Amino acid sequence: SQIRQNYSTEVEAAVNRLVNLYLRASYTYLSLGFYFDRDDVALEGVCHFFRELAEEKREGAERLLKMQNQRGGRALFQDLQKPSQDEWGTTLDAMKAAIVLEKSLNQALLDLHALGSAQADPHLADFLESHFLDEEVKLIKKMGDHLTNIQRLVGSQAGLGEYLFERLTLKH
Amino acid sequence: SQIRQNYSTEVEAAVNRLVNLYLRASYTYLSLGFYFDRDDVALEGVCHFFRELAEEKREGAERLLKMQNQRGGRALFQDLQKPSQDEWGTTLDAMKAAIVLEKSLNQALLDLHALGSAQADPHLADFLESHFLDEEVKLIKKMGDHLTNIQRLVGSQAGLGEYLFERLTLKH
Amino acid sequence: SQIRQNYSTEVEAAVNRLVNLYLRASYTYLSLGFYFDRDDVALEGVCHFFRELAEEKREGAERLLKMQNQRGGRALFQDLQKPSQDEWGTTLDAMKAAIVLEKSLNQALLDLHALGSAQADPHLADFLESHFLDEEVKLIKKMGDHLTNIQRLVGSQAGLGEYLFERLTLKH
Amino acid sequence: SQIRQNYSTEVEAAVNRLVNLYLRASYTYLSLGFYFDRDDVALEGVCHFFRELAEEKREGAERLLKMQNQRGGRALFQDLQKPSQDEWGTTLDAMKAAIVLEKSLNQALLDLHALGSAQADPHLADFLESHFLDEEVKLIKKMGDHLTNIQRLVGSQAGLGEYLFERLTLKH
Amino acid sequence: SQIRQNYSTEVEAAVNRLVNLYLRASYTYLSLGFYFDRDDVALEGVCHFFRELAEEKREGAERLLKMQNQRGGRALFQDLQKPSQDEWGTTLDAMKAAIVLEKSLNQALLDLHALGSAQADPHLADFLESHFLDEEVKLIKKMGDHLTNIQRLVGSQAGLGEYLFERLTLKH
Repeated sequence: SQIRQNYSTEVEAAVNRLVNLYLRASYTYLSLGFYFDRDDVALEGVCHFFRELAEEKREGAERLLKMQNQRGGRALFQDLQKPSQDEWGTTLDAMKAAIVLEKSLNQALLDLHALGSAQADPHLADFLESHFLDEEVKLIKKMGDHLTNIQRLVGSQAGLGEYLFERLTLKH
Repeated sequence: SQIRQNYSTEVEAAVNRLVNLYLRASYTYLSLGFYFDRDDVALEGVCHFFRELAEEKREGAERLLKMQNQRGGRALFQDLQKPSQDEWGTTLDAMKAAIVLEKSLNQALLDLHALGSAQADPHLADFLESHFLDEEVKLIKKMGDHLTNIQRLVGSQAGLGEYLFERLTLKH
Repeated sequence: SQIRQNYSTEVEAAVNRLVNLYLRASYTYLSLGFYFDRDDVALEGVCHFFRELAEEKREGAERLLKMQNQRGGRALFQDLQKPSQDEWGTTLDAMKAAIVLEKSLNQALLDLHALGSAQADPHLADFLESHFLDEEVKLIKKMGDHLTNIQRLVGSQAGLGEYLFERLTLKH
Repeated sequence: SQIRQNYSTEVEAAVNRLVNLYLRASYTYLSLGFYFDRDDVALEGVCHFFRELAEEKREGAERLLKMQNQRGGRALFQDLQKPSQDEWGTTLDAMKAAIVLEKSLNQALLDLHALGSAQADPHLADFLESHFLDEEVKLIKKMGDHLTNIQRLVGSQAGLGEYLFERLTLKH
Repeated sequence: SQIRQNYSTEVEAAVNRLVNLYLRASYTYLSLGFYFDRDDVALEGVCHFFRELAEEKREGAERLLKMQNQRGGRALFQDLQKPSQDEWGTTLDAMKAAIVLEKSLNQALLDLHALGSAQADPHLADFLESHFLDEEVKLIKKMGDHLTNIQRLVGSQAGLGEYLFERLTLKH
């Protein structure tokens, strides 16, 4: 590289780690999506919701990789760990798992922002602020809204509630 | 005929039998459709679902008959047995009956494909692969998805669930 | 599942393995693409070529997963091994690696087709024939064409040849 | 002024200095552009590349001046030093000089951002982040990409390589 | 026939021979075209150039056959000899072979024109003048132009020259 300027080895490494976290999140959402497409689960609104998230997380990883090259850092890829479950339970279980996943991604963004700030790397800080921090806050708010609605629908007729949420809230 | 080539008498007969099975399936779906149009049943999404299937099965029979002539075989028609029931119960009962019917049609397709393969009749094999095997897999997946949704909706309020499935899943 | 018919546990497992191979290929192409976007490599036609392939391989994996559910099999995900190299050398080195990768995917498709045939699973066989086998042959032919052109351009002025191939053959 | 708020004399002075640096960069690019339009140089893609940069740097200076007035600071202009060379050598020499120039502008932006941060001037920090820091990173990446391509094309036929880069990479 | 007038048996036979020569030329160009589509040759501009010529020569044969019937002569077909080579070497070798082939076709046209003139058959003479003689002169000029350009590009970097001619002269 003959372009690198004000780009620490610490940030470079943390960016590579964050790419891995985003790709693993994308993989987790791929698994979630296809689980809800099983004939014995069959909630297509939920399938679509998670498949869209798999695409978003992949796009996030690609934006990070583009930035890594723009700064003169070098992409290094690691194994992608398989998702934490093979079967994901109810829509409620799945949405709970998704919120946990997003909170972990958000903390990783916040940690990287703090590192950039400590390293006086304003381009890195701006990059996260412009493309990641608000997208993450918006997504987590949506998931929280969903969780509340799913929970309200349980009552004593859980199957009915799960059907209605998929039909009337999720896009299909 | 002065066109027949590589077309066994065994395949010719099995094609005629398959036409009968498709026409009988069409007849079964005609009966299912009109049952759901009864004033004391009155589930128009279900009526439309089965009437559409009656049309599909008739079209399948006609494609087979066209192919029979293309190969130089001779169509032979047999009686069409009346459907197995006069009344079809709940949407759940009906969808269960439909899946049983489709699995039987699918096995007949698979048996004919195996016969064609044994007879080194690649045109027959390709014909089934191109126009029948995937259409059948897709349909059975849809029925399985429906069954799962219907079953989830039973709970302790079966009437409510039956109404909601017809309103919110089926086309009307 | 209440839809599974004529779908062996052997094929189900091999489909899961093939999904892993396609996702690993997609990952390899992601790494190839970003390597050619490095400021000290800077061959955008090559970047685009491999990024497009990453998308194609992901789409292939998703088609397999869709089919797995259509048949009533169950998706199981494994770790995605990181790509075999961190740096990919010249366009020639990269295209050689890509051909090796594609030949391995092609052999996996051929092995699965043979398994399906042995198991008298014509839907599986047709599925591969319709969506994978010719796409793979076409891609490998394109790569072979590229390799020949890259090799012709080496001469005694390798840098010049690498630039010209990227400018005049690859899309940019 | 009756509008000035949270705008230090230090930042005000540094903004004036940065305007001077941007105008001097614009002047340098004006000289570069016209050098490549000489009949004995005659590389119009290179002329256009540098003339466009002269416009960009002038626009940057004007944005800074607008901001200075928005904050209630007072523009102060100094002499514009003539560019460091009268003749700019090869496209390679020129692109090397341009990268050196851009790195100096980038460091000046980073220094000003640090000053704004130290002075708790978030409007100034945001201003640089929004209109300058990423534009600079993008430009330097482009120049690095160009340098790599120019360098690859030297080989033993430097004239040929210089022609081809101007024809096939630069806009004309 | 009840239409034949002023149409000698000599011309009729020579027309049949010329049809054979045109069809053999078409066959030769078919072989040339597919040779350049080999993965180890891979010059698609050259493939397209010769495939287009195969079409032109077939069209020429068909025009001759139409004329034969218009005059009341009788088409007689002979074997089409396979092309003179199975592999065609470089673009230069191929273009040299093509020029040799075209000169032979041109001499056959000239010989037939002379025969028509000797037989006081102005319709035949006009037919060749209107549809063949200038088309042939134009084609040979194009081939000569190509040969000169190919030859100029050999230098000490033959592979590079062959690539550049295919990219920058031939349609692709």
